[PDB]
Amino acid sequence: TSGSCKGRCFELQEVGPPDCRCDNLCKSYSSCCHDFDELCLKTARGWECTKDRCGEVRNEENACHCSEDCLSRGDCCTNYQVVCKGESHWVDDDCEEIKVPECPAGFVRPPLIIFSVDGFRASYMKKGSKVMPNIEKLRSCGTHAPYMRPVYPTKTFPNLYTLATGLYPESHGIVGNSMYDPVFDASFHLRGREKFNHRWWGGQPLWITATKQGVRAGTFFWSVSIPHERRILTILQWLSLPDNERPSVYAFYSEQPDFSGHKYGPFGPEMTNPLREIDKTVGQLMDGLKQLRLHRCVNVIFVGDHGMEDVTCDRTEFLSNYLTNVDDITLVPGTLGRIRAKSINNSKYDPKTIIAALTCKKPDQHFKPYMKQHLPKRLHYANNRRIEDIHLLVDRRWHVARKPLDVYKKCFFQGDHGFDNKVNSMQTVFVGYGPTFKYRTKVPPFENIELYNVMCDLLGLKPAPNNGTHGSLNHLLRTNTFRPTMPDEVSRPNYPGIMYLQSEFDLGCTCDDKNKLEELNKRLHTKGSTKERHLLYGRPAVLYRTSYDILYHTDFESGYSEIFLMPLWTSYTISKQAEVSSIPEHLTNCVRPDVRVSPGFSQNCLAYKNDKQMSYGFLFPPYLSSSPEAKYDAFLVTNMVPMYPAFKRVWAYFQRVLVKKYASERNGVNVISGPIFDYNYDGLRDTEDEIKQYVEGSSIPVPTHYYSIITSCLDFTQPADKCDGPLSVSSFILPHRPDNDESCNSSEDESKWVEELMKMHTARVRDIEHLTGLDFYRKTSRSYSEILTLKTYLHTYESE
Ligand SMILES: *[C@@H]1O[C@H](CO)[C@@H](O[C@@H]2O[C@H](CO)[C@@H](O[C@@H]3O[C@H](CO[C@H]4O[C@H](CO)[C@@H](O)[C@H](O[C@H]5O[C@H](CO)[C@@H](O)[C@H](O)[C@@H]5O[C@H]5O[C@H](CO)[C@@H](O)[C@H](O)[C@@H]5O)[C@@H]4O)[C@@H](O)[C@H](O[C@H]4O[C@H](CO)[C@@H](O)[C@H](O)[C@@H]4O[C@H]4O[C@H](CO)[C@@H](O)[C@H](O)[C@@H]4O)[C@@H]3O)[C@H](O)[C@H]2NC(C)=O)[C@H](O)[C@H]1NC(C)=O
Ligand SMILES: O=C(CCc1c[nH]c(=O)o1)N1C[C@H]2CCN(C(=O)c3cc(OCC4CCOCC4)nc(C4CC4)c3)CC[C@H]2C1
Ligand SMILES: [Ca+2]
Ligand SMILES: [Cl-]
Ligand SMILES: [K+]
Ligand code: NA
Ligand code: NA
Ligand SMILES: [Zn+2]
Repeated sequence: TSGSCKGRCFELQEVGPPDCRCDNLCKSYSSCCHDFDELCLKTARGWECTKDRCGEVRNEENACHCSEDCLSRGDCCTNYQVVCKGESHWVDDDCEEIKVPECPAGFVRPPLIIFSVDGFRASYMKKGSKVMPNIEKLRSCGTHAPYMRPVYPTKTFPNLYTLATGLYPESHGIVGNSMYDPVFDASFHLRGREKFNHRWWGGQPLWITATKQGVRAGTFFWSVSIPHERRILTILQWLSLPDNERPSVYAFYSEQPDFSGHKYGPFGPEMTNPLREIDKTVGQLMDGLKQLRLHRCVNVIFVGDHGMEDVTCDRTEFLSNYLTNVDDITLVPGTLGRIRAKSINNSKYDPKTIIAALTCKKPDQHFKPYMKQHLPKRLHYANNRRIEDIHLLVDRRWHVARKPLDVYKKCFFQGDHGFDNKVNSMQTVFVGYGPTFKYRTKVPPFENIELYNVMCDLLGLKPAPNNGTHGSLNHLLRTNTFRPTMPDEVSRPNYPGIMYLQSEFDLGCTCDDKNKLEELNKRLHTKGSTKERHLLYGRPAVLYRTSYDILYHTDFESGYSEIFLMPLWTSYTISKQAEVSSIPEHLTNCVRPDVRVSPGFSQNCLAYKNDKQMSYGFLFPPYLSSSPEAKYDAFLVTNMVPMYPAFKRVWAYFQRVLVKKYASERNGVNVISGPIFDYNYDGLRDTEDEIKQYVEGSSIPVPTHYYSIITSCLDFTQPADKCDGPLSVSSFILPHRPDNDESCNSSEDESKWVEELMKMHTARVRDIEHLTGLDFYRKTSRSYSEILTLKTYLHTYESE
C-alpha cells in the first residue's frame, strides 16, 4: 500500500504483492495503494455537467469533465454533449436499424459490452417499463427474449459463472453460493478469502478465452464500493485507449435489483427506485457511447443472472420437525437443501433412512428430498463431489432450515431465489442490441448456458468445449452466425431378415398366437413399407461404436441393440383418428420370439419370472396397434424392456391414456421412446461396463430412465405426418424407480399424479441426445439451426 496509483487507475493487468494494486478489485483484497481513493474514485462536482460548467478549464480533481479536450481524453461527463453542445439523449432518438458496425477507424471488431443485473426478474421488463425508458428502447429496438432460463441453483455465483463459461454448475464447479469440497477439505463462502482461490473455478471463462486468442478483455469484476457512475466512466475511458491497448470485451455488473429485492420482495413498492437507477445507468452508458460516436458500433448485452421470489421467515420448514437426530447432520439451508453427515467418523449415519424420514411426512410438505442422482435430469445437478448425496428441492416461496434457532438467531428479508430453474419467478432477462444483433426481433425463451457461445461469436472467438449447443442461437444474429454440420453417424445398422426358427428359442416365453393377398402385405411391412409414416424425420444416428439392427413393423420401427438386448429407440406415429384398444385376454402374458434376432441377442422370460423385483413393459404400446393382426408385433421380445412394477403404473398410463390425449390435442404425434442408462449420473450415455444392475441371472441391463420425444406440427391445423413448416416438441426423461415415493399422491389413481410426475421430468431433446449418444431429426426440410433451437427447447409447464 506504500507504492502509488498515479496514472495507474483501474490497471488492466493486475500486479503481484507486495506491490500495491489499483485494479477495480483491490478494495475486495485490501491491497489498494494509499492514494487509490483520492486519485481513482474522485467524486468532486458530481456526475453531470450544468450550463455553467461548459468549456471550463480542466480540473483533475473532478469526477468527470465538461471542458473541450475531454472527448479526446475520453472522460467527459456522460451528458456533456447534451448540456454543452445542444445534443439529445440517446433515449430521445428514434431508433434506426444498425445494418453494419459504424465504428471509428482503428477498431478491428465491434466491441462487446455485457451489462449484467443481479436478480432482474423477467417480468420487470413489462411491469417496470414506465420507469425504464433506456432499457425499453434497447429491448424494443434490439433483439429480446420474453425471458431467459437460469441454471439450477438459481443463485448468483453459479449463474454468473455459467454465463462466463457456457457450463452447467456441475461442470464448472461453482455448484452454490456456499460449498464444501471434501477433496480439498475446504469451504467456499460469500464472505471471506477462500472463494478467490483458483481451484474452485473450472472450465474456461470468456475473459480467459478472449486473452488466449489475442482479444483483450476489460476486467469483469467490480468492488462493491466503486459507484456505478465510476464503473461506466472507466469503461468509456478504456474505450478511448489507443488501438493496440484498447479492450474488445467489457462487463459491468449491478448488485441491483437483487440487493433491494431481498429486503422488499420482488414487487415491493421500494423496488421502483432501484429499477429507475439501473435505467439511468444504462442511459449514461448509451449517452457516453454516443458522444464517443460508438453507439452504432458496440454490441450491448443486457442480461440477468436469476429472478426473485416472495419468501418470508414464517414460510420455513425445519428438519428438526422430521428428524430425531438433527445434530448428526449438516444442512446447506435456504431455497435449496443439501445434507451431509456432521461427522465422517459417524458410521451410523445413513442417507436412506434420512431420506425416508423426510418423505411425504406432512400433508402440505414444502420440500421434497432426493438422492442427487434421482433429481430431474434437466437440472444437471449431480456430477460433482461438491454436491451432497442428499438434496432438498424446496417449493417456491419457502425456506428449509435445520432448527428454529437458525432463523431468528442469524423476517428481515422478503425476497429470495435459488429454486428450480423452471420456476416463473426465477426467469431472468436477455436483450441484445448492436450491429451484430437483429433489429426489432423477438426470439423465443432460451437457456443462459447458450450465451457463452454467442459471446464468442460476437467477438470472433472459438468457444472452449461447453454445454451450449452452438448454432441454436443463430436466429438472434444478423451475421457472425456459426454454421455447424450434423455429426457423422459412427455405426451403421444391420437390416436382419428372417433367420431363425421358432424352436431355436428357449426363452421360457409363451404366447397364444395362431392367405396370399395378406401375406405379401405383411412381408412389405417387415421390409419397411410403412416406415415413412413412423420414421418422419429419418432414423436417429448412432454416434458411437456398437452393433445394432433396424427392425420394421406395421405400426413402429426400432433400432435394436445386440449389446443391451433391447431397442435404443422405438419410433411410431399416432394420428388424431387413432383408436386405443386393450390387450386381448388370450395375450396378457404373451411374449413372442423375433425370428430376425438370434436367441443369443434376445431377452428371456425366465429371467423376469426369477427376478422377484423386476417386471417388463413394451416400448411400442400394444394399446395403440392399428389392427388385431398388427398387435402381435407389439408382443415381440425385441419390443420388451425391464420395468419395476411401480414404474409400470407410470408407463401404462402414459401409453394407454396420454399418448392418445396428445395426439388429440396436437393433431397427431410422432413418438420416439427408449431406455437411458446413466449409473454414474454424468448426463452421458453409459458404456456397457458402467451398468450396475441386471435382471436376475441374465445379461439384461436395467435402465435408470425411460425417455420419450413427442413431435408434431407447430401449425396444429396440419397433421403430424403432413407438416409443412416448423415442428413442435415436448419430451421427458422419467426415472426408472422401484417405488413411487417421489409422488406423494401415488396411492391414488394415475390420473391424479402421473402427468404431474412427467411435467417434473420434462427434458430437452438435447438432454436425451447426451444420455443416449443418438442424434435425432436428421431428415427434415428445416434448416439445421432451426433444428438445434428445437432440440434445446424445454417444455416447462409453467402458466403465462
Ligand atoms: C458439459 O460440457 C462439459 C465441457 O465439455 C463436459 O464436461 C467434460 O466431460 C468430459 C467427458 O466426461 C471430460 O473429459 C475427461 O477429461 C479428463 C481430463 O480432465 C482435465 O482436463 C480438462 C481439460 O482442461 C479439464 O476441463 C478438467 O477439469 C475438470 O476437473 C477440474 C479439476 O478436478 C475441475 O476444476 C473442473 O471443474 C472440471 O471438473 C469437472 O469435470 C470432471 C471430469 O473431467 C468431473 O469429474 C468433475 O466433477 C467436474 O464435473 C480436468 O482438469 C480425462 O481424464 C478423462 O479421461 C478419462 O476417461 C477417458 C475416456 O476417453 C480415458 O481415455 C482416459 O484415460 C481417462 O480414463 C482414466 O481416468 C479415469 C478417471 O480418472 C479412470 O476411471 C480410468 O481408469 C482411466 O485411467 C475425460 O476425457 C471433461 O474433463 C469435461 N470437462 C469439464 C470442463 O467438465 C460435460 O460432459 C458436458 N455435460 C453434458 C451433460 O453434456
Ligand atoms: O454480494 C454479492 C452476491 C450476494 C447475493 C445475493 N443473492 C445471491 O445469490 O448472492 N456478491 C458480491 C460480488 C459483486 C461483484 N461481482 C462481480 O464482479 C462478478 C461478475 C461476474 O460476471 C461474469 C459475467 C460473465 C459474462 O456475462 C455477464 C456476467 N462474475 C463474477 C464471478 C463468476 C466469476 C463476479 C458479482 C459477484 C459477487 C457476489
Ligand atoms: Ca453416464
Ligand atoms: Cl448454495
Ligand atoms: K418378475
Ligand atoms: Na476469429
Ligand atoms: Na408415493
Ligand atoms: Zn440474491
